[PDB]
Amino acid sequence: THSIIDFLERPQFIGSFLWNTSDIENKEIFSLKLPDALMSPMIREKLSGFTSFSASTVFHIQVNAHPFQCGRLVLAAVPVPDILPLHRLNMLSFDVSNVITLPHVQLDISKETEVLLKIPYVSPFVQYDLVTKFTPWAAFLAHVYAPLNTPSAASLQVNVFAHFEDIKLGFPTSAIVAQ
Amino acid sequence: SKPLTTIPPTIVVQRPSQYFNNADGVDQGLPLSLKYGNEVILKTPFAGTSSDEMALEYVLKIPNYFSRFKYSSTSLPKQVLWTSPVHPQIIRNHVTVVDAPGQPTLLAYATGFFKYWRGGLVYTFRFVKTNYHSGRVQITFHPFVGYDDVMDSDGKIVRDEYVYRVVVDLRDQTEATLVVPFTSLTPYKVCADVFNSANRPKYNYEPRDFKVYDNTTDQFFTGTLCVSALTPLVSSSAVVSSTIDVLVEVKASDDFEVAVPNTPLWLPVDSLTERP
Amino acid sequence: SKPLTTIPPTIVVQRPSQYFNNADGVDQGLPLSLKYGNEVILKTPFAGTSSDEMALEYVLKIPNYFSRFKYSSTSLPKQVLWTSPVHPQIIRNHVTVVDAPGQPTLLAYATGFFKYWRGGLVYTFRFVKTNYHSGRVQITFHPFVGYDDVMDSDGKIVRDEYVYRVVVDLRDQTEATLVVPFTSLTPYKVCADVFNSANRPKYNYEPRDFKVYDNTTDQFFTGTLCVSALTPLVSSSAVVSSTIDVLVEVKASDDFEVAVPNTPLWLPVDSLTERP
Amino acid sequence: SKPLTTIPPTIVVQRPSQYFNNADGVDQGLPLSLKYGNEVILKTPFAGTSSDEMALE
Amino acid sequence: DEQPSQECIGERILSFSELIKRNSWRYVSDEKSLIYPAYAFDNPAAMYTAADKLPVWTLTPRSGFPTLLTSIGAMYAFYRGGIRLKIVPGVADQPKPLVEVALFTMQDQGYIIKANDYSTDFCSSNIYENFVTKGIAEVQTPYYSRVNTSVVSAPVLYNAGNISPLMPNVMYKITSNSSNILLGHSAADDFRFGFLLGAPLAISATALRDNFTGSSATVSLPTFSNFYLS
Amino acid sequence: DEQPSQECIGERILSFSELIKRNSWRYVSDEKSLIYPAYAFDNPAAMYTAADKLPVWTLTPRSGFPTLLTSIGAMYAFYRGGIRLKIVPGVADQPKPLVEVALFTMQDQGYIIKANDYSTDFCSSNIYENFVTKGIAEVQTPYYSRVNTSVVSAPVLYNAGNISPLMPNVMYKITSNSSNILLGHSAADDFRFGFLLGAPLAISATALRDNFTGSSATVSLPTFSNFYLS
Repeated sequence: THSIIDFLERPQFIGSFLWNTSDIENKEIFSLKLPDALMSPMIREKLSGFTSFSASTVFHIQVNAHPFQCGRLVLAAVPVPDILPLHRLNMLSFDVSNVITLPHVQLDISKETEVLLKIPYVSPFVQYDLVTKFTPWAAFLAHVYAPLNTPSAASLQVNVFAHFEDIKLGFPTSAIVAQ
Repeated sequence: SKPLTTIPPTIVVQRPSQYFNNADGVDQGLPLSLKYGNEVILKTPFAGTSSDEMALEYVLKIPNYFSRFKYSSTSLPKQVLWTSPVHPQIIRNHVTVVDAPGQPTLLAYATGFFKYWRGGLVYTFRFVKTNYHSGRVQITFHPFVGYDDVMDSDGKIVRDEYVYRVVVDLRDQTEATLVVPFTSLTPYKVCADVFNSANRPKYNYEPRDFKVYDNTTDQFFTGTLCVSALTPLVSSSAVVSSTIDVLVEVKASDDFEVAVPNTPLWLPVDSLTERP
Repeated sequence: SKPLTTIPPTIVVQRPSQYFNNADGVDQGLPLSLKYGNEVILKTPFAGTSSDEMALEYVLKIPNYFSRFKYSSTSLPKQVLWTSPVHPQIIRNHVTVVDAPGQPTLLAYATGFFKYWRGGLVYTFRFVKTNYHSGRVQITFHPFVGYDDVMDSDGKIVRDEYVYRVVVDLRDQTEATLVVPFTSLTPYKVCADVFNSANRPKYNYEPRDFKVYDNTTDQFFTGTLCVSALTPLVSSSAVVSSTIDVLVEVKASDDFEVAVPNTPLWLPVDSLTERP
Repeated sequence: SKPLTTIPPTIVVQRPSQYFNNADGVDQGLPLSLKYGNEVILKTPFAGTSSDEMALE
Repeated sequence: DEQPSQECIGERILSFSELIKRNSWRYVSDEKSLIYPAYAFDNPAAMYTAADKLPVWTLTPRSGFPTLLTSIGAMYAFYRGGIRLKIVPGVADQPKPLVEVALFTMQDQGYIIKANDYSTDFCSSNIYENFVTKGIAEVQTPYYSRVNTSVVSAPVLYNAGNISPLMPNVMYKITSNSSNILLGHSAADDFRFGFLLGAPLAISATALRDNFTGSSATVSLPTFSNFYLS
Repeated sequence: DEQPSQECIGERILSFSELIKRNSWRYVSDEKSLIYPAYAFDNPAAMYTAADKLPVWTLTPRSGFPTLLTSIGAMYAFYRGGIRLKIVPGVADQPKPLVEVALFTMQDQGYIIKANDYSTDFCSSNIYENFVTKGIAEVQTPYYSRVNTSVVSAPVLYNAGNISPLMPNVMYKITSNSSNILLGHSAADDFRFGFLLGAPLAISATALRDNFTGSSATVSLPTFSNFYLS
């Protein structure tokens, strides 16, 4: 039998992202906001009729390098991006070391074809306000740790897959899912 | 003998007034009665009652009549008849003068002594009618939405599909009551205050309007409670009025709580008048 | 009755503020809440974690990426590839401007709140490479010696014979970690501070340089950690880059300790900019 | 409730510095260390000796 | 669930009984020697207007401004028990730092504020507190009533004097050496209110700063700030 | 081995929780009557330069200078619990030695420093301390938050006023009779920080005495010495 949760637990393809030889230390490959990045029509449909929701969030990153390409990524998490004191948000774009301090996981394309990270719901609000849309509760970001090192210049696709877990829904309502 | 003290020194604190702001603690006052102890017994019962009359539980559960409306032959399927934002700062109009703030209800007056509130509210509708009236009405609560947004441009209710619905047959039932849950992403909402309509340093303070729920209002109220009609109030105009009054009272639920007492929102007076 | 006190006199002490500078003791403040007691429960878990996040043990063991380097076809037997003085005040360059002090690493920032430190450090090297690279590298720690003095005039390592040596085959291993002991004739070393390059009362404060270990530097760091090559990084230039990056992270060991908290070495800000 | 104190009054003595001249007693100083308690252990032996070197004997 | 109250507030409050033990300010005086009517619980009379160049609100206190105590009391019909009294000085008069509060019971005297004239009221209950050493004066007042149940803001009458049964027939005589003095009160331990009636006649407080008639906001309240700075 | 710590230091410290109960100074004011935003945890904005005849560093505080508290807090995203507050006087005003700290909650008021204007905020939590007798004013502040988890240096907004959920919707009203006053704070007993992020944006402190551009070092900090001598 099927249920709402089953859908939010469904793992979606979120994006393919370019990473090429020229990209340098701490070069941001992406910066995706929770829940925004997952808010596909599929989800929106099923979340319709509910004031809000909270969940942990699973992130699979996929990178099909071939044997002669070596390189290294970070995937890290950061909370409540929208309202973090700027200096923080900056420190991240400034220096990869201020990402390495975070909740993160490293990926070495030569060894690993993939890696995951799970992120709990963390916020002053108990759920993501689906009508006010008040502050996405976190964001994943993938800065380059050690740049893609082929002999001659080339580029690589970083795929992202993701779903929710440990889901919790708010009281139901005639209010509409924030655009 | 007169021996040297061996009593070691303790560190001390100079305060002019302790627990001044506190319900706890030991007041360090001087008493005026001859007997330092002089206290008086807690006489029971008192003022005819043994129930605690100073208990919030007691007070906020006192019914506040706060609103009425009409249901009639006119009224049409899905026609909204009545709305209210769900929050404790329910107000009335002074008789003597016509200020913007208005006269608080008991509830409002009381809650007014605190900043934070939470809990559910007991709303009660009475349909002053005879048996020869017949019609249905649905009471519906829409969390996270203001009273403009519950009805489309025609004053018809929107997306009733998606919520707690409470059908009322008037052939049978003349009265109805319900509890609205607290529903918030915050543990506590704020006791709504009047807001400045003017621009500083001009001050014209007016009661807030919860036509819409968004992050200018959202932390003063949970949402909007609405009463939509289903059938016109069909009756024999031959012998009964084809329109009736519907009275609405509110009190607090059990789970109701307030906190952060401070400067109140309301201020009491012995008389109110126009200036010459 | 109103009898004469028999309560003997105690000696007292007048202090304006006790434990002001202290984590111990009973604060003698007045509370603002109505309830003198008002405290709030230690909610667990908090911010997703039940681990203590304010523990030094927790914080200093957070990995600080602080340095990289290159290993290549160029590189030669005994050629030093990389050095660092072993101490906690590891720093970076601000992006916005180019001051001398620089942006502290987390570690540095934290340790910065104390004068004294001691303990061992966990250094971690990652060799971003493929399998088709092959080569060896020796990591070596030289206590009581600065980073100029570990290499002769040719940048070849000196007297490696005499110390802990850590060979790394790259055919096999892509990563490597180790702990450097604290090693000092003092129980505690000092958290390195910037020093005045100019002469008083001219002040140009610059980060210290631990090129050499002698009794101007000796009590800020234990010695120098060095990574010498053994073989060139032989690879098929035909299909792979003949040079690779090597990343170095550091965190504190278990035995790590700091003390004597005071005016910090580092000072935090909401933004940094050039003057018009 | 906020009851009236029944704690009787004690007589007190104002001294600026007690035991100032004394090896006895409790010094009433403020400590500078973060830890009010901060004391250090009597390390033995000390300066090569366990004999008390500060003893008149 | 009492979780929120422990996770966020750190306290949890259940009866106004708790609240009215918090001392709030009532009234100010310029009199070194003052007769105050302790168990006066009235509040000011208010005046509103919309006309240009007029102060919007205006307040005529008969016996003082709303304390928590009175503000609450307005809801109820009756009271019993005793009260506390707190006093603050304009002037810490080094050589005459003292305050007398005394029990005042003159039968004919009227139950509203008035400056001390009597020089002949020997041998009364006198408490003394030292303004210099202990910043504030703190006091407790027995119910000392002729009856077991008194009335909220009993209509005093011209020669109800000080023997009306509907209150405790007792006042404060306050003799200081600060020109200006600030009075406040909370309820005592044994105090209780009775017979809830409804909301009292009231108006927004935050609104008292209205000045949309151009004529600026005049009406102020007895707070510390307002007192200490003159 | 915990020998060294006992042989040399005499203490041994394990969590910043310990440290942030030490009171550090935050900000100074000239206002007898001030509105301070307790749970402001921002730090100054900084400016560096190398050009001749210019002060090297310069600091613009929005709500104060770095306390231990904030300095630490910078590392974390969230906080909860209450705080302490210490206050020092320029002037021990013998005849008006008092200080009021009061709980300030006006809804519309903005969550940043401003001088007291309101004369109409009766019946609030008021603590009093005597500057003459007890040199310093000492205070404790309930978390009193609308939520269980608040945010480090939440971006306040023009009319975020004093009802932002991302903080405790509470400020201090401080009414003294010292012209100049020095504020400091440590964390309360129940206070805790959350979600470590990394190092915050920071610069050497010892470096703030740089003057190699000839133009002398201007930027000073709120310490006792700097305050008491003016």
